[PDB]
Amino acid sequence: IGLVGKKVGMTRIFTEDGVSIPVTVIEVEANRVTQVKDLANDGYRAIQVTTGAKKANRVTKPEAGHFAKAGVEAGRGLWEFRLAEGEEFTVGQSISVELFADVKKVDVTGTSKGKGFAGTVKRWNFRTQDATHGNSLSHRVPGSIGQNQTPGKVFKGKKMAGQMGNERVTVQSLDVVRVDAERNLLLVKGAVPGATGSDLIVKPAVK
Amino acid sequence: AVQQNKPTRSKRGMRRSHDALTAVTSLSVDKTSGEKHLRHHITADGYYRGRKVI
Amino acid sequence: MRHRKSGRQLNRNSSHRQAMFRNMAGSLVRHEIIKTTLPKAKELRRVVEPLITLAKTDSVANRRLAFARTRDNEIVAKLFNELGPRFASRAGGYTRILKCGFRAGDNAPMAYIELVDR
Amino acid sequence: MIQEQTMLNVADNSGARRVMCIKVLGGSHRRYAGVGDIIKITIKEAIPRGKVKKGDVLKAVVVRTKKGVRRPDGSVIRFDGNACVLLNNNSEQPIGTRIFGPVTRELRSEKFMKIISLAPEVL
Amino acid sequence: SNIIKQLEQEQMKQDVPSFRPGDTVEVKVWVVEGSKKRLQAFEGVVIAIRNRGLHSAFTVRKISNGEGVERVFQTHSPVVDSISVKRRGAVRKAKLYYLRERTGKAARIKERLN
RNA sequence: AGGACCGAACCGACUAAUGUUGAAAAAUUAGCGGAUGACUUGUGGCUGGGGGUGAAAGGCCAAUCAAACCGGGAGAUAGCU
RNA sequence: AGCGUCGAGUCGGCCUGCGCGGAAGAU
RNA sequence: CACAGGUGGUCAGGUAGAGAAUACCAAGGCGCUUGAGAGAACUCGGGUGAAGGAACUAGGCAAAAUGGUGCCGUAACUUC
RNA sequence: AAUUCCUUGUCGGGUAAGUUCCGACCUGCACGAAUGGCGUAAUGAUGGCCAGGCUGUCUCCACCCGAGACUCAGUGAAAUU
RNA sequence: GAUGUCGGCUCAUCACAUCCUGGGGCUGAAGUAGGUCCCAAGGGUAUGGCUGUUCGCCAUUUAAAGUGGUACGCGAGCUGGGUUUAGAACGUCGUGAGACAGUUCGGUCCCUAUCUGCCGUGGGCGCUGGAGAACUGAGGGGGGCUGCUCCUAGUACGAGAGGACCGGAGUGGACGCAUCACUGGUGUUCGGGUUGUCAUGCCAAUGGCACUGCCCGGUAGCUAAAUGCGGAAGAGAUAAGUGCUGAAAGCAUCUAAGCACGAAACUUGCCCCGAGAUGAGUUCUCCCUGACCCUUUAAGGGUCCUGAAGGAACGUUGAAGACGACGACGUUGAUAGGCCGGGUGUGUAAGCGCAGCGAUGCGUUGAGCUAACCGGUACUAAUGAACCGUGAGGCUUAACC
Ligand SMILES: [K+]
Ligand SMILES: [K+]
Ligand SMILES: [K+]
Ligand SMILES: [K+]
Ligand SMILES: [K+]
Ligand SMILES: [K+]
Ligand SMILES: [K+]
Ligand SMILES: [K+]
Ligand SMILES: [K+]
Ligand SMILES: [K+]
Ligand SMILES: [K+]
Ligand SMILES: [K+]
Ligand SMILES: [K+]
Ligand SMILES: [K+]
Ligand SMILES: [K+]
Ligand SMILES: [K+]
Ligand SMILES: [K+]
Ligand SMILES: [K+]
Ligand SMILES: [K+]
Ligand SMILES: [K+]
Ligand SMILES: [K+]
Ligand SMILES: [Mg+2]
Ligand SMILES: [Mg+2]
Ligand SMILES: [Mg+2]
Ligand SMILES: [Mg+2]
Ligand SMILES: [Mg+2]
Ligand SMILES: [Mg+2]
Ligand SMILES: [Mg+2]
Ligand SMILES: [Mg+2]
Ligand SMILES: [Mg+2]
Ligand SMILES: [Mg+2]
Ligand SMILES: [Mg+2]
Ligand SMILES: [Mg+2]
Ligand SMILES: [Mg+2]
Ligand SMILES: [Mg+2]
Ligand SMILES: [Mg+2]
Ligand SMILES: [Mg+2]
Ligand SMILES: [Mg+2]
Ligand SMILES: [Mg+2]
Ligand SMILES: [Mg+2]
Ligand SMILES: [Mg+2]
Ligand SMILES: [Mg+2]
Ligand SMILES: [Mg+2]
Ligand SMILES: [Mg+2]
Ligand SMILES: [Mg+2]
Ligand SMILES: [Mg+2]
Ligand SMILES: [Mg+2]
Ligand SMILES: [Mg+2]
Ligand SMILES: [Mg+2]
Ligand SMILES: [Mg+2]
Ligand SMILES: [Mg+2]
Ligand SMILES: [Mg+2]
Ligand SMILES: [Mg+2]
Ligand SMILES: [Mg+2]
Ligand SMILES: [Mg+2]
Ligand SMILES: [Mg+2]
Ligand SMILES: [Mg+2]
Ligand SMILES: [Mg+2]
Ligand SMILES: [Mg+2]
Ligand SMILES: [Mg+2]
Ligand SMILES: [Mg+2]
Ligand SMILES: [Mg+2]
Ligand SMILES: [Mg+2]
Ligand SMILES: [Mg+2]
Ligand SMILES: [Mg+2]
Ligand SMILES: [Mg+2]
Ligand SMILES: [Mg+2]
Ligand SMILES: [Mg+2]
Ligand SMILES: [Mg+2]
Ligand SMILES: [Mg+2]
Ligand SMILES: [Mg+2]
Ligand SMILES: [Mg+2]
Ligand SMILES: [Mg+2]
Ligand SMILES: [Mg+2]
Ligand SMILES: [Mg+2]
Ligand SMILES: [Mg+2]
Ligand SMILES: [Mg+2]
Ligand SMILES: [Mg+2]
Ligand SMILES: [Mg+2]
Ligand SMILES: [Mg+2]
Ligand SMILES: [Mg+2]
Ligand SMILES: [Mg+2]
Ligand SMILES: [Mg+2]
Ligand SMILES: [Mg+2]
Ligand SMILES: [Mg+2]
Ligand SMILES: [Mg+2]
Ligand SMILES: [Mg+2]
Ligand SMILES: [Mg+2]
Ligand SMILES: [Mg+2]
Ligand SMILES: [Mg+2]
Ligand SMILES: [Mg+2]
Ligand SMILES: [Mg+2]
Ligand SMILES: [Mg+2]
Ligand SMILES: [Mg+2]
Repeated sequence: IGLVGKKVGMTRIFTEDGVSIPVTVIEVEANRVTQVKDLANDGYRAIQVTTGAKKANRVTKPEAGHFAKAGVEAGRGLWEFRLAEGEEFTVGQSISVELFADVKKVDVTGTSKGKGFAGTVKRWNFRTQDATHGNSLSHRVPGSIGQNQTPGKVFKGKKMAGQMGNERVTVQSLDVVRVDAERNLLLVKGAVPGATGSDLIVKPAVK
Repeated sequence: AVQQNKPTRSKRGMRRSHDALTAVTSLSVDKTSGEKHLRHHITADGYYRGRKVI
Repeated sequence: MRHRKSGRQLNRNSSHRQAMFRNMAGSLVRHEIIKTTLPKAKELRRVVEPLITLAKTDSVANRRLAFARTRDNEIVAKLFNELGPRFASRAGGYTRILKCGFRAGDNAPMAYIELVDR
Repeated sequence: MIQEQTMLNVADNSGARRVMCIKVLGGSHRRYAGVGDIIKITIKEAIPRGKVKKGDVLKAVVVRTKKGVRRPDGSVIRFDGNACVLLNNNSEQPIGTRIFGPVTRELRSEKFMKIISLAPEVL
Repeated sequence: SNIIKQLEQEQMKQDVPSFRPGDTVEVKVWVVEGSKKRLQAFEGVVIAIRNRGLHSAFTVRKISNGEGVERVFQTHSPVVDSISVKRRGAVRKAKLYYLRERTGKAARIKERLN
């Protein structure tokens, strides 16, 4: 499994050898198991977790009953983690950042920052045409988008302008710099997806 | 760039399937005057949430 | 993108916006209620309410800083003599915005902006 | 951050005064040489009676850059000019007998220890 | 926010001495030859300060064997062992980048009498 | 003194971008040339179509030019569509 | 054929029916 | 066309300036007959840019640059 | 060579590298003496070539300020079929 | 009654007759390195000088600088150097007008996208009572490059010279994704310096205008040159190829039966989309338990009563965004603005005092001011409602109770 945390921000750890490690600080508060899924009922093995805290009134009756069945306080969302053969948890069990105490590498999944409607220069690293030398209205424009009568169409997956970012992104194999049960902190080396305050999924590195 | 064929009255109407105007969901009723008004807006007679403002 | 940016451009250059908000801030301190477009009214609070804050502490410095930001000694006088003392115990929120529908000529969303104790 | 056409000053007594980078060596489409990278150079200006002549094509190691060098704590060392030490084309050993101005500790390999040794300062 | 504050606070050197742009500082930095650790002095003019908590930095310019050298130190780095202010300079500006275009007599800074 | 020099008005039109169902059936913007002369400009006059006028480009002769425009021969003729 | 021995087939052409390889191309 | 064009003459303030250039003003005249929001791509017109500096390109096209007054000083060549 | 087809002639210069350029050679396909020959200071929005300065021309683009584009209200075209 | 033509630029896409990387047989293959043939299309596959060039030659790289198809791919995407209008000249031909599969200088590149296509993004209805969530994964897409160094080992091999396989570790190039902690760029919303001028009565102090007047710094954000991460290992089935056992054919034979191995290709493993997957799936939770009339009586049509869960709407908004959408928040409230404290940036405000003939200096004073930042704080605006959505959800058959 992994744990759901929040992106606090970035800072550094100065080591004794005079190395400055860039860290992302991840607030990993207690993940409370809301539902255990099994091969009999659900067809697969997983735990559903919640974390954080939700306003008493903005929890709907359908959502409130789901939390009420577990015997857990409502958190800000629900997330699943697939279980391996070895693992077992119970409904209501808390899992803390201490799960990662002996984990050396993590994959961190977030929602990337939203860039809105991006052109092909920004989105796909297309080269600009001439700034000068007679170029008419075609500086950052895409250029050609196909051939001729053969094939007489544009192929699917053609790189064009459109929505960029605001999507799920994993960054793999980030070194765990520090675990801190006391302050509910996981520090990982380097950048992770998403804005400050965004939800992050952290799992032990698959590679 | 221009059409090679005249589009139909059918296709015209299909495009205009999204042009329909939406009515105001409901009007709000002022506390004091009892004048109906646009919600979060001041009434025609200068009341808002039961207070003479203008 | 405009991530974390503040300020409306209002289809103006920066010199125009500054001049307009100076004129409009004056107008509001004089009359105490003005009707404007909802985004202009919303922006006017970010100019006006600092001027009233500055007017709470009547010094020669603050009067010149007020005059810099208004260019109207009549407006400066009302800030320091009337509004500053009027709003002394109040911690910001010297103005309120009340929406008042739509302008006939261009369907602009309009609003009143007034001083709260008017 | 040196590329093709970049003019470099010379930090040795080979006889060259100004050299032009004509190739950043060590990979396809490689854009830049920084401190410690070997470049191919042409000599544009030389002293009357050095070991090298104007128009000679040989190698050099970049020893100072304006872009500079980052250190593991996040610090930077920037120089006021770009400078290199001329190397023999085949051997890649320094042609000159002396080194002028400071070098960086990035040159500490097996390779450039003559330069390290001869330099007045290492940063 | 408050979390990063506390993470950062506990790494900040409490004994960073006071200095300003125009001051001649000597920065003693640790230098490693395998295991042999020694202090190398870097003395010159402070031309810029970035005050930014743990992420504080300062830029020291010196002319070094005929060549101008700027080093940007990270203030709370263990690399920087000590900072001694040697002279106090009297400048107006926060950033003295204009000294990059000056040499010798032009680049002299009047001493700050206090 | 000057078909002298630098440079506004004024007269031009070398380059580029824009514009190209234009703001404009030839322009705008930034630069560009001449600027006391073989200069430029107002008003009026004269030269008429195989004719004019031309520091000559077949240029120009009312947004028309290797033979103007209008009317007429005239429903030219069209082994072509 | 394997090899003195062991026990029934064994050898290479001819003609001919049908197959095999020779046989790499661009949405 | 209530059209960024074209159209001869006359008048000529202040400060700075060689000036009828240019900047800011006076007298006087006007804000150009759709507005309101938003602050994507892309296009247009601009500003700034690490390191490099013509490697761009048919071509340094475009841009960047130079830019004033006084004084010092100034080559080949020349019809002086 | 504003002339040379063969031709990027050959040799020299410049460049790391020069079908262009400059200087030569003469093998002038197919120069040549007022449909002028050769030279020439000065002049040129003239053609070619080189250098210094300079730079977003480029490596390789980034950000920002404005006008459109986008949304709302009013008015309301076009080629084509 | 028009299918724009060379070369470049931008963007490609396919073939394999493979340039590199991978696998392998033979060699006149000791090793290293070659030659030749077979398999293999996963990914990768120079910058410059000259020339309109494609090309070519040259310089210097690289693991390599592949060959072709795509209207000699791509001008409703750009260019316009070549070439083929009108000007002009040279050589040449011609008595000449003129002409040249000669040369030379100059010489307008239009289109607001209806349809298909493609990139993004919504609205509708469906999925069989309605609703809020979490999912499964049919299927689809992305990714797949490689140098050098060190160890193994100066070991095998070799007379020496030189010098490995196999295996392992490090560090790069190019490419991609994310991010802004650091280094920087930008920062016409912050601070300051300064020229000309106009004004605020004047001084002092300020503001306007002059490209943000010109500049110097710089916060947040955005961002690359900044710094984190990636390509995989592994698994399955194989290609060329190598075999085991093994007859047909007493022998032999990798093959006919049977069995093993074998590559960046293939199927997975990694990442992302994904139930309109109409084959519309699953799991968890929530909600609605009135009366009555009519008649061609049927999955029928009304009246009154009722109005849930939830949704929407409106408002304050966002590191979300063209608009829709998506997320936060609406007083039982930190959603935004303001305000308070801090930080950051600029660099010692004004006023007054003191020194000086004065410009100006010094003190008060690291002052004043300070955007988008951080921590807080109900002062202002997020309103009581109203609106949409209903009232236990077909038939058959089966199993069971
Ligand atoms: K005639
Ligand atoms: K000839
Ligand atoms: K003659
Ligand atoms: K000339
Ligand atoms: K191709
Ligand atoms: K082989
Ligand atoms: K391949
Ligand atoms: K064609
Ligand atoms: K073309
Ligand atoms: K076409
Ligand atoms: K076009
Ligand atoms: K069609
Ligand atoms: K940054
Ligand atoms: K920044
Ligand atoms: K002023
Ligand atoms: K479904
Ligand atoms: K969207
Ligand atoms: K607030
Ligand atoms: K002071
Ligand atoms: K003061
Ligand atoms: K301060
Ligand atoms: Mg965004
Ligand atoms: Mg490019
Ligand atoms: Mg054009
Ligand atoms: Mg353009
Ligand atoms: Mg087809
Ligand atoms: Mg519509
Ligand atoms: Mg904000
Ligand atoms: Mg507008
Ligand atoms: Mg201005
Ligand atoms: Mg003259
Ligand atoms: Mg003319
Ligand atoms: Mg002009
Ligand atoms: Mg002249
Ligand atoms: Mg002149
Ligand atoms: Mg002619
Ligand atoms: Mg005419
Ligand atoms: Mg005739
Ligand atoms: Mg007749
Ligand atoms: Mg007829
Ligand atoms: Mg056959
Ligand atoms: Mg008008
Ligand atoms: Mg007019
Ligand atoms: Mg005139
Ligand atoms: Mg005047
Ligand atoms: Mg003027
Ligand atoms: Mg814009
Ligand atoms: Mg600029
Ligand atoms: Mg630059
Ligand atoms: Mg700068
Ligand atoms: Mg620079
Ligand atoms: Mg330079
Ligand atoms: Mg040059
Ligand atoms: Mg070039
Ligand atoms: Mg080129
Ligand atoms: Mg130019
Ligand atoms: Mg310029
Ligand atoms: Mg020739
Ligand atoms: Mg050149
Ligand atoms: Mg030659
Ligand atoms: Mg050239
Ligand atoms: Mg010659
Ligand atoms: Mg002749
Ligand atoms: Mg004669
Ligand atoms: Mg003659
Ligand atoms: Mg046709
Ligand atoms: Mg093959
Ligand atoms: Mg492929
Ligand atoms: Mg394939
Ligand atoms: Mg594969
Ligand atoms: Mg080439
Ligand atoms: Mg073609
Ligand atoms: Mg092709
Ligand atoms: Mg075009
Ligand atoms: Mg086309
Ligand atoms: Mg041409
Ligand atoms: Mg002609
Ligand atoms: Mg930051
Ligand atoms: Mg900076
Ligand atoms: Mg700035
Ligand atoms: Mg006055
Ligand atoms: Mg004064
Ligand atoms: Mg004025
Ligand atoms: Mg004015
Ligand atoms: Mg100023
Ligand atoms: Mg594998
Ligand atoms: Mg056998
Ligand atoms: Mg590989
Ligand atoms: Mg504050
Ligand atoms: Mg400070
Ligand atoms: Mg000030
Ligand atoms: Mg002091
Ligand atoms: Mg806040
Ligand atoms: Mg309420």
